[PDB]
Amino acid sequence: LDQEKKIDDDASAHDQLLWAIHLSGLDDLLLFLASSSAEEQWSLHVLEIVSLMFRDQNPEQLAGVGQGRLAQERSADFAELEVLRQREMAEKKTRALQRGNRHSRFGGSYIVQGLKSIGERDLIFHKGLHNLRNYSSDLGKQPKKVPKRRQAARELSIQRRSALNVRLFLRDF
Amino acid sequence: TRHKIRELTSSRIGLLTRISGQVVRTHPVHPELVSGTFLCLDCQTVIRDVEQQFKYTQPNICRNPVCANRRRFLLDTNKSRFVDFQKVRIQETQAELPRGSIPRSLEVILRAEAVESAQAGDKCDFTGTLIVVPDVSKLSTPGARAETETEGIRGLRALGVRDLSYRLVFLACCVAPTNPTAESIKNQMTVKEWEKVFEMSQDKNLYHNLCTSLFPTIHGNDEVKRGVLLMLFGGVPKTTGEGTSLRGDINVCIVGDPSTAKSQFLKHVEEFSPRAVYTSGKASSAAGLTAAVVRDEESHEFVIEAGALMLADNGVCCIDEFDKMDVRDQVAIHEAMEQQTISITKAGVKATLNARTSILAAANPISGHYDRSKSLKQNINLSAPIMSRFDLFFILVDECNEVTDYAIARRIVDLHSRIEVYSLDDIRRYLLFARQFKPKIS
Amino acid sequence: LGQKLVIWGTDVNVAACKENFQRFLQRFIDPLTEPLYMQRLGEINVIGEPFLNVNCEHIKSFDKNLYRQLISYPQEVIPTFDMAVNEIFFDRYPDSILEHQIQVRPFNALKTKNMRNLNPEDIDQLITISGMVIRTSQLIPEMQEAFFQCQVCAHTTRVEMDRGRIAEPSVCGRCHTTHSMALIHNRSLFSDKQMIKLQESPEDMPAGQTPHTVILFAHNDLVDKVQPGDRVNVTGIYRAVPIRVNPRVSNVKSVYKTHIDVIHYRKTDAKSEKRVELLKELSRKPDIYERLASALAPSIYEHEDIKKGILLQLFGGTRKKFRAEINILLCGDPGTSKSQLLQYVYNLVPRGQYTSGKGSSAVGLTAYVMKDPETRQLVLQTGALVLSDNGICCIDEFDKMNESTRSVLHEVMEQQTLSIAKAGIICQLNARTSVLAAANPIESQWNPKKTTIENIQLPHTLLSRFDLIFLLLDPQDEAYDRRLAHHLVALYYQSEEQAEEELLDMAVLKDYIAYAHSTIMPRLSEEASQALIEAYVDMRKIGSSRGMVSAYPRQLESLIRLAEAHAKVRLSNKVEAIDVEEAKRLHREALKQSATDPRTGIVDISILTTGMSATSRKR
DNA sequence: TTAGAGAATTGGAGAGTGTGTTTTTTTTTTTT
DNA sequence: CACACACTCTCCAATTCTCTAA
Ligand SMILES: [Zn+2]
Ligand SMILES: [Zn+2]
Repeated sequence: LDQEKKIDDDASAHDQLLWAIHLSGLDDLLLFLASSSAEEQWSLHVLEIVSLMFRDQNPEQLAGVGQGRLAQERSADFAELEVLRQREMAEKKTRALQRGNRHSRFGGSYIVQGLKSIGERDLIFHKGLHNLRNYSSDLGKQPKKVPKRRQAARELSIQRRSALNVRLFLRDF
Repeated sequence: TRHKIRELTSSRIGLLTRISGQVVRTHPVHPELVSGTFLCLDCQTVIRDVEQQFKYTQPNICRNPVCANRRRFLLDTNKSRFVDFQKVRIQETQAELPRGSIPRSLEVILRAEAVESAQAGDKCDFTGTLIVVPDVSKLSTPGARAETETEGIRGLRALGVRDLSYRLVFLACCVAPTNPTAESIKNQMTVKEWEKVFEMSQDKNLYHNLCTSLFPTIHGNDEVKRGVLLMLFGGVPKTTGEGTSLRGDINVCIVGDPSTAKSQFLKHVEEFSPRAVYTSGKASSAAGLTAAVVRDEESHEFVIEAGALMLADNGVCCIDEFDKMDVRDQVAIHEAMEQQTISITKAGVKATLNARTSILAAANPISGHYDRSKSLKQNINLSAPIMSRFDLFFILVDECNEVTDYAIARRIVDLHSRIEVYSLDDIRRYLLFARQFKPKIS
Repeated sequence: LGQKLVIWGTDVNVAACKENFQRFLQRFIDPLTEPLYMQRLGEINVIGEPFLNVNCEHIKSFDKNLYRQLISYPQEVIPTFDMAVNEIFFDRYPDSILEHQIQVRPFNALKTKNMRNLNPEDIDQLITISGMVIRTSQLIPEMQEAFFQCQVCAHTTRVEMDRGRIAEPSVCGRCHTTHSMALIHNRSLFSDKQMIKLQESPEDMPAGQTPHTVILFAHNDLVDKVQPGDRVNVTGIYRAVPIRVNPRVSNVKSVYKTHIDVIHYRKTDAKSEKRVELLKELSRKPDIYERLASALAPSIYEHEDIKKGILLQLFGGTRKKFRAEINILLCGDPGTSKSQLLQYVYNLVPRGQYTSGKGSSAVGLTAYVMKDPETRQLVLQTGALVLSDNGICCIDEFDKMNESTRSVLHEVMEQQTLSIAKAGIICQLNARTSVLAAANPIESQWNPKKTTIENIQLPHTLLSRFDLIFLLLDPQDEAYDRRLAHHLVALYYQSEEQAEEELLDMAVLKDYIAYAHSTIMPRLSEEASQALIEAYVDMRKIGSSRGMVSAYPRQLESLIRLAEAHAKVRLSNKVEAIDVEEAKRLHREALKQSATDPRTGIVDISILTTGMSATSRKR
């Protein structure tokens, strides 16, 4: 997936392989092997072939791929881009209002009289009133380096769809 | 939307933007590493598609997941990918420059197919994005060390204890002009243009039609119009068996009183034709009609400033006030007119420069008025070697005729009121088409 | 919490300061009626600008202590005032939208200090100083938010600038690889910044001292508002910063470099249908042509036709080679009125320029290429003829320009372009400039034994390009001297009422010329065409005597230009016989002044070639 | 069955080491 | 040179493995 770094429904190598299987008609032979009672020793192998055919897909999305899905997904992509962009703009404005409208080196320091520092004296704050408006006592800190044996597990896959023609073929299969 | 150079604020960073500007300097084309392919020196795995930003960056972890190496890498130049790269200095175009202000300059960077399409002096529209470029001299990396008035940022590991400044650069993805061979002609000529040039070729008395169309403001002087039209069409240049050239361009001189239409002919020719040059006999630069040698303080070294004939190479040079040259130009004109070259041999430069040019000279006779009792040789001061260069001499004399004066006044006035056989674009297309023919001699 | 905040080691409470400034905004109705700054915050809603200018005098008059706190502690107080203004701008007009938080910009109207007397006790105070800008740097991009991305796993994060430094992440939160977060420069966020070097005004200097200078820094939305050569009262914070001894070492010099963190500029030397109807009514006034020609140059005496020609030049002909720019030459002794007239008239038009024909000119006539000193890159510095592409270029001491300047000016006047092939640049710059010239005699005095071309020693190739040539020598008449002396005495006794009348005339003259340029486009009438043809044929019929040439067609084109200019003066939009007869009159008078051989009077060959017949018949 | 105390293994913070850091004369071409 | 990069080397201690009591 460094080289197959491919977008939502661009045909991956696996998609092209499945489409080649469809065009060659070997899917019909796999169906014959699974449906026929005469050669059931190959049923385990054919199960393995089918399990390797379906890897990106999940059944709930696959069963709903009607013939008119392409136009729907065009409009859905435009809507998703619109909401993503609006969300990013909102996040940008929250960050912009968090910091001040003066430049970074515009100095000035404050004392919060009612708030003890880690010592006995009151805390001296340097990042401006706009950072004090929503004050947090970990603004300047970095995260901790959790060790390797303590780190949480992560997802081995992300849901790129296969190409729509391949999705139609897989639904029919 | 087209933005001015003044509007390229930091708020424009990263946005698609269009600007207009005049190119000042163009640097050499270089290969720029877009993405490196690297070899890990202690497990021999290759890492592909290593993106670069600005400092040359080798990868910071090995692609082999169990490998501990983070510094010992070797670039594979043969399997790495490069793009053609050029940077050009532009400045504010003449229309955009504010009053009483220094011209603001900008570094544009061109890539891939755009790396030589714009040259210095051209007014060009650039489309691309304003980007920020770091002071790469301040950044140390595993690939390469640092190479060391404002403050700049601080705190990066790669930056060390130094501080990083920034500068604005316009990364141009496209460039075009702001106002715009036989294979090229055959491809460019559309069916209407083919029919037009064919009809013109079969046009009977195309001679007089083109004379009238090309010189409508001129009254009379049909012979001079015909001669200058033949100058535009020109002869066939040839090369002898011994590699020595034979001149194909003709040269035309028009002597007349300062009160006549000699300058009008030159102005019409230079307005009409492409690649042509207008100049006076006196030079508006150290170089004149021919090249001159000048120091530049960038090296304190001699180079050649080009003259009008070289700028008019493979074209037409209209030379008004032809009788009042400097001696340097007047002597070098001997070689340029016939041999179609200018052979400079001075300190720091030896060069045989090309001047394959047709010359349209305009001259003033001695004492202003052309004296018919005197010969033309007695009327002008041009030496006999110079006079032998010209293929045609034409004389314009200001007659005192009442009807001619009324006709001249009427032509000027009614032409000036009219502004609000063939168009000049049609004549341009036909002339460019016709100049590809090389007539034999029966 | 706001009430707990106090400026560091200062005992000034931030919440009290904010509420006091809100009270100032609420109550200040009396600059000499809604509050003035709430009126401005009503205006800002539709104007859309992100700033509110406020006067420190008003703050001081409202509350001495608030003004003192502002002056003493601007670094904390001005952000507090910004918060106050942004609270008020949503207390009033709560549904408004603005792209940026409002920045308050306090200023005192006059200087509080002069830059020679700045002291370390003034560090971090709010001050304002007067000065002239010497240089203005490129727009510096200054970072305000650093965007980091993991090289391994593409995880991204954003970190604010602390005090110019960056808190680099050191480990990626989504994959725990150390030293894997890389700064993506173009995904980071930047503000505008610019350096301005300010010199004290000449009048403020001590006797014979060289200028002091101070460095200014102007940030986002206030960045490019000043140019070199202008004058400003600039308000800002007097900062002092350390400078490192070497770029690779963090040791700093004990002596701190100082600069002005700019908050406000105020330029001090830069300065409708009612205008349209006033100009339209004035165009119908009787002898409006003489009225405008008399309004030109009130300090100059009696030069009626010269001023009339200058007026027609300033109006110009009809644009559409069809050069509409009228060329004028003034000719006379040194020290006479022509130089004063040029220095007056160049500032009377937009796009105008003034320069000397000598090598001491600040902006030369020829284009050239130079290394821009602040960056040491090539820049194409165009000349005055090119910078005045649609205006008047006033060339003083015209006569003694060198031969290269003569050639390039011939090129500009004939072709209306300037070609340059200097340093790899090859281009043909536009120059549709109206050349106005002032030429001296070669010797100290005019020589009536000789004509203009022989006295001034300029070529006919340049003199024939001029539409009109005028003589500015004064008569030797005692009546003329007495009238001139009375006029000069009146100039000495010029007072405020005459000054206001002259400035009113100047304002309406500028507006009239600009409007005529903007809307009027004269075109030929049939009687104009007949009159022009008749004029050229008549002035050519003079050549029947002596077999000489008495005119040439460029004279006709000059008359066309002058007639169109006169039609534009009276806003006719159609040029007719009244304009053509005035053009003929002024043109004939110009030739009478300039082309007069002393032995025979006016003769046209003097302009065509040097050495008229009475001179050339020596041989 | 679930949770706390003693022992074992490995991350990395810190110390040490090595390396890196205008102004004058003479010529040449062209400007007057 | 004395003040910064880059690398090696040392021991401290942070977290897990295994045995035991509640
Ligand atoms: Zn490796
Ligand atoms: Zn990561």
